[PDB]
Amino acid sequence: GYQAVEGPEVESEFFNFDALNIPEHHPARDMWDTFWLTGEGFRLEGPLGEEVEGRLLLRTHTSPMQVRYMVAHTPPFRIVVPGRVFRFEQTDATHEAVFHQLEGLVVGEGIAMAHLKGAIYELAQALFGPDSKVRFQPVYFPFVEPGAQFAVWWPEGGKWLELGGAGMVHPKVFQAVDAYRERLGLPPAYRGVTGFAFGLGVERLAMLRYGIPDIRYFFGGRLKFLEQFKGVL
Amino acid sequence: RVDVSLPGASLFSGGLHPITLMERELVEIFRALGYQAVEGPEVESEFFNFDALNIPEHHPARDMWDTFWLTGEGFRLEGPLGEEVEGRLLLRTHTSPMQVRYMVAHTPPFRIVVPGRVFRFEQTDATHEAVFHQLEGLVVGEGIAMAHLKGAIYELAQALFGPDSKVRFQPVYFPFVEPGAQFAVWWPEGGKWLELGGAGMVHPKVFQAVDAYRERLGLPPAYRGVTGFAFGLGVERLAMLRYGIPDIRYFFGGRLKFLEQFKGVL
Amino acid sequence: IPLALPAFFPAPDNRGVEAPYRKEQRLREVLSGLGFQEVYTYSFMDPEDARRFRLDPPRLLLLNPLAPEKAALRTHLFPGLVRVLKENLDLDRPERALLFEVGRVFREREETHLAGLLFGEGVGLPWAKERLSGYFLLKGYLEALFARLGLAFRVEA
Amino acid sequence: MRVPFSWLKAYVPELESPEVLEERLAGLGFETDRIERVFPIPRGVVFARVLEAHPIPGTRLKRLVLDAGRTVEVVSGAENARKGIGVALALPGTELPGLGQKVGERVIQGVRSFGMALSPRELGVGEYGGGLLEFPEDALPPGTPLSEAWPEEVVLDLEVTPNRPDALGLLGLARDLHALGYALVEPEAALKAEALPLPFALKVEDPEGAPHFTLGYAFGLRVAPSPLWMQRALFAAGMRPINNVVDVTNYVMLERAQPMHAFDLRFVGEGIAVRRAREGERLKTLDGVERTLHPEDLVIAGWRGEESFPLGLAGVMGGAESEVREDTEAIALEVACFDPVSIRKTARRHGLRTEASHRFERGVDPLGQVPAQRRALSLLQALAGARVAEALLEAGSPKPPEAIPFRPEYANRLLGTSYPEAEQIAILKRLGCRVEGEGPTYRVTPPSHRLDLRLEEDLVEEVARIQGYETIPLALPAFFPAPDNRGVEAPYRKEQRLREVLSGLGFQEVYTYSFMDPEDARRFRLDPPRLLLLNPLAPEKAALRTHLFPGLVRVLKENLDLDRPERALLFEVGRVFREREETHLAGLLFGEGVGLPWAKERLSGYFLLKGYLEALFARLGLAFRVEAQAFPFLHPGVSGRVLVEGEEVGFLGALHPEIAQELELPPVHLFELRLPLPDKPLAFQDPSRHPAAFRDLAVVVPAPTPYGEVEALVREAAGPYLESLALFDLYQGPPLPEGHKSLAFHLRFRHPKRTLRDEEVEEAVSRVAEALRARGFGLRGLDTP
Ligand SMILES: N[C@@H](Cc1cccc(O)c1)C(=O)O
Ligand SMILES: N[C@@H](Cc1cccc(O)c1)C(=O)O
Ligand SMILES: N[C@@H](Cc1cccc(O)c1)C(=O)O
Repeated sequence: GYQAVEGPEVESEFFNFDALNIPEHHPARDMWDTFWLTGEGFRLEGPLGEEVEGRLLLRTHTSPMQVRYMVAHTPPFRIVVPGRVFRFEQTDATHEAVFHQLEGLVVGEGIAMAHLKGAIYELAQALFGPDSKVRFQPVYFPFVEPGAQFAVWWPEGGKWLELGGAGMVHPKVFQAVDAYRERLGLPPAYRGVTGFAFGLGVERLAMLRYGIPDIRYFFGGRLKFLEQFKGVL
Repeated sequence: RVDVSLPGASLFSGGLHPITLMERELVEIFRALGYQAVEGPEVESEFFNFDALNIPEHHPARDMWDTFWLTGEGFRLEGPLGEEVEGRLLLRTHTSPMQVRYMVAHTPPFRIVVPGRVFRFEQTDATHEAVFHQLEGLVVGEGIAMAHLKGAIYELAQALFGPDSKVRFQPVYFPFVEPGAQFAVWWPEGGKWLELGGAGMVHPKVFQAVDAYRERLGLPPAYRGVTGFAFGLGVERLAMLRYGIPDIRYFFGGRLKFLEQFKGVL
Repeated sequence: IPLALPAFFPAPDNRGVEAPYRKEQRLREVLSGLGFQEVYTYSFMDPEDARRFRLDPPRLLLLNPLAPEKAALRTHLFPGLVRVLKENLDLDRPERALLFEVGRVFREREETHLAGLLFGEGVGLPWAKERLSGYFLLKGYLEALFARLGLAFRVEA
Repeated sequence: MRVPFSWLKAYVPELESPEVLEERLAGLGFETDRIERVFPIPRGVVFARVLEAHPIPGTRLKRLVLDAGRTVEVVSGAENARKGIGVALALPGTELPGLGQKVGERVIQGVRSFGMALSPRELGVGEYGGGLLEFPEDALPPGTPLSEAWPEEVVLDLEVTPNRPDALGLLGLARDLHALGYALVEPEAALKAEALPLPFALKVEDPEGAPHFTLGYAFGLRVAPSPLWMQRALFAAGMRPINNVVDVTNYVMLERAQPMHAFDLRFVGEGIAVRRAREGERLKTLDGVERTLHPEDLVIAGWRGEESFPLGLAGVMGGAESEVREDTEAIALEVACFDPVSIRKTARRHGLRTEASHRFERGVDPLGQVPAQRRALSLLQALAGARVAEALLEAGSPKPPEAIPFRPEYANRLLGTSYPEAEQIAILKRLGCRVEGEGPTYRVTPPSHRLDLRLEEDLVEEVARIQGYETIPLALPAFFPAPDNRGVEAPYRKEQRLREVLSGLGFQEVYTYSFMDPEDARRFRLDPPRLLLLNPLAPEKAALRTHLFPGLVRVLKENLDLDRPERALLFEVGRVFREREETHLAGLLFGEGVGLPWAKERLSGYFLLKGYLEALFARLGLAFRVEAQAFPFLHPGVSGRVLVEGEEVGFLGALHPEIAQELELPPVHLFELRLPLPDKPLAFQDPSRHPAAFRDLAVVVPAPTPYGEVEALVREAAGPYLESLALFDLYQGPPLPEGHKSLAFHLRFRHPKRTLRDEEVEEAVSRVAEALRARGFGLRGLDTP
């Protein structure tokens, strides 16, 4: 039941960090190594398509879109947003500065963590077979509480894969949404709902699923490489 | 001069049949609510096409479908678990049969939609066909209910005719379901109800038939304490009032000046 | 009767149940992209065609056909194609065509068949003469379709 | 955060084992990145007493005289090599990990060393190899094997997260476990304090950068080495032991996420003053580094008379001079909560990262300073003889934490679980919280050490992690999505179908980096990047792409150099930046072309890619024409724009020669455009039954007039009953009126309701041959069966 919506790669620090309960000079800010942009003559539109101000940057994750969507729409709903994200880091074999992610967010009355646990399970099955299982460990994320990291068991490889993170949306992320909401003339929508969201890294999967040894390959634009996938489905 | 408005190396531009389109549209719609899609064989054995579906012989119900009977030596027709099966061969008059084959081959709960070609001995005109596709859906599991049938047909209305589209349910007779009914969708633009298909809650006897044919194969009963609803609807109708095609005969006429007009569609 | 929607973890054996139906579509699409026009031919055959197109007769027939021409069940997808080509050439004069149909064919067992015929001037420059067509055109087209599907492909006489 | 098992087992006596622990932590929220066994100490390594260090005449080495059960001598060249301390004597024979050699009884400078005393590095207990280990002279009986007092240890390299600074204290961890059900053993402050005044005072000139500040007075100090257990526990956790007092402050630090410095009074003067540093003020930090403070760097300063001097950088590092050492006899003990952002910025500022800064950047127990004093003082009393002042200098008074409203029914309704009330409450109480009320909604006030506990949610995650994330059932939601969410995916789909149709037709997908090289706007001839990076990965990746096409041309080159593709038909789809962020589609042609592998006649160049595109569109069902228009990056002779559905959306053409010449590349055709391409609805056209009327003619146009203009013309007037217009032959030369051209046009007219008369066509053609000549175009032939 999840619908797929895309977001803009150049984001305004408001969405990428403040709406997502990640303040400044905050230790959390350190989990993402930001890329800051500088340019005159650049229009960056927000949810309802209006002009928005903020310190421009290349998104460090896809979460922001989780905020843009909620102001533009009303619960209940299920969405997944895939996209390119950037981090200032050193590109090696199993690390990248440019790499895609996938976010999912389901909000609505009565939602629960059980449902987050359920959907990650359904992803395990659909991806690694009836003999695959999911694991949930508590972890910290400013936009969620409770929150956690989740791992899937890959029977063939016989080892747990730390897949991504997720949790139940933070009360403050809804407040941020409803706030930015009134500021636009729209009425509050997330006062009495709940929701869970998760986000995971593509390249990792795609790698242990197509047996690609070096992450750098994805962008190397090499033909002797991209051709090897022509078949795939 | 080195023109550029000039025509290029005439490469062939593919396309797709109005039905593949309208079928996919329908599939994706239901795939989104959790229904998986499985196909069935066009040449069926009267057992599945009629007896498993609580439609006995010399029965008035049998008359709702005008059957096409086949005759041939040297034809292997395999059933669910892939074994050999006996029965009087025919071209399926609907897709329901597949609803039985699936249930013996699998265990609840599940959601499925089966699209396919079906045949009826009738006279082919503007709004009628002897060969025309259908789409069946069947959802079975503990606690299932009619509310859920009503819900899924609704979700199909929205997904197909907009937030201003609504569904209507009228009681009708079908041997494989009780309660049963025909359902119509409101098409705001055209401003008129479209009798779309039929459906209802699976008949107790269709489960009995399934579990029976089940033990007869060494498989244990699976549908003793579940419930389910199923529906079936005709493609060509939709595809017609959705691509504005006036004559149903067109679909099979294999005319190019016709099939090309859909190359774009999605 | 209120509206509702069910929620349940499907049973294991139902998992993957659609690989086959999907697998076909991707193929119809890849084909629809590459450059082939999809067609829909009647499942029925004309017993007299097994003779015309030179084919072992139909293993299944009808105790009540719509007409003698529609008295048997097709054994090959290719004749319906050749026939549309003709039927087209008579209504409109297509100077070329690259069709393809995918359907159930009957004989011994019911099996799913893919096929399509070439024909026409060919592929080249609308204002130029040098052109590409015939056997090798369709032979190339197919090598593509496969390279695309990632499947080995050779053609021995 | 190195977590020494034996240590943490002192607060949590009932721990099963390293492994079970890693398992238990992981559930609590802490993931261990590794486990290590650490203190392999051979049997040859005995504990000895240094009875007398003698210098060796002519050398910088000393001949130690050891009491190791029996009296042995050992040559040493270590600055700390002195009488009165205990050493780690590795007898002759012992095999040491820290020197990958066998220890023997060799002869050094006229004296034969019976083995050798060792440094933290030679024994393997630590990285430091600049001096022997120093233990209490009576630690163990002379000779007894060190192993018997220094057993190997297992250390978990834990992961504490920003939200759990309390977890930076082994006793913080030890409390999380206690909630899991384990028993907790908190150490007691055995203090014999005496009432008397403090020979110094406290003045906090910056209550913002030091909201709570305390000092404690300990005197009578007998600075010596820390007892074997402490040196071990310290060493295991990553720190090097120095002496009683110094160590006792590190230990307590680690024990409770509370950094604390012991300042020698000799340098305090009249008092301690916590204040911003005066511009240029200097300080020689403990690392022996001479630094130059900054006005924002909160400092710990002592003042004598009317002089104010820096004693150490507050909550980051102390001064090298105030540092406790052998001769110290009294100290002033810092134990306070600093301001996160200050310490943060200061540390960053001087490139310092320490156990102290780290914990202050994350947070400290607002009301932990006093208790931390007792712990530390009590230790100093036991380990150093310390007499202690029954009072403290406390500046600041933080407010206890506030009560959070808690409804168990919500705990569950949120988790999807159903733990019974009583089971929830007790979990919180085990964690320290205080719970008031009798339900439904309760009043929960966290312990001061839980900075992460503010909302009801944080409180539900408290039940969650102690019950077990694993004890949360699975489920799936069922609900009718809200109307406005309906259709929300048209766009994302619409793109894919396009990528696919493209992937089918014959184009290879590519993925290029979003980054651009500012110098390319020049090379490929493009208006510069409107966005840049304040911190690019490299100068070449300093801007954000404005065009998708250059990345393509570059891969082509990069390929031609690794493998020699004789051809290629790529395409990429990505976000391009400029004025607005927009989605772009583009791909370049190149290579021999398309023809017969064994034949010569081939198809390629412009028109190949121009045809490919016409296909892609016919397939998408979108109109498409290409009118010429120059472009900087394109070729002049081979260049034009794209027109989907009568509206420009990009360009198509051959690269510019020079750009090729400058890039060392052959003629490379290509195109680029902007998605979402025009969307045209279906207007079903019920095809006529009747036959069409075939027609033929070639329009005579001057060599310049683009085919497009001619065509549009012919069509424009070619009656309303036209079916097909098509150019089959383009000729120019003899005998034609030179400098011209004739275009062979195949036509067809067809009426839907009935067939058409020759009069209706002959008269409908004169209409198009008239407006054709009225334009200046002739007519080669007409009417040809
Ligand atoms: N944004 C996190 C992943 C994450 C975690 C929890 C919920 C989400 O929606 C997403 C990251 O990129 O590390
Ligand atoms: N088989 C019926 C349609 C139908 C009705 C109810 C349930 C179904 O699964 C199908 C027909 O073809 O008329
Ligand atoms: N750097 C000090 C620790 C410390 C802690 C708090 C404030 C300080 O100024 C110093 C040390 O070496 O122990």
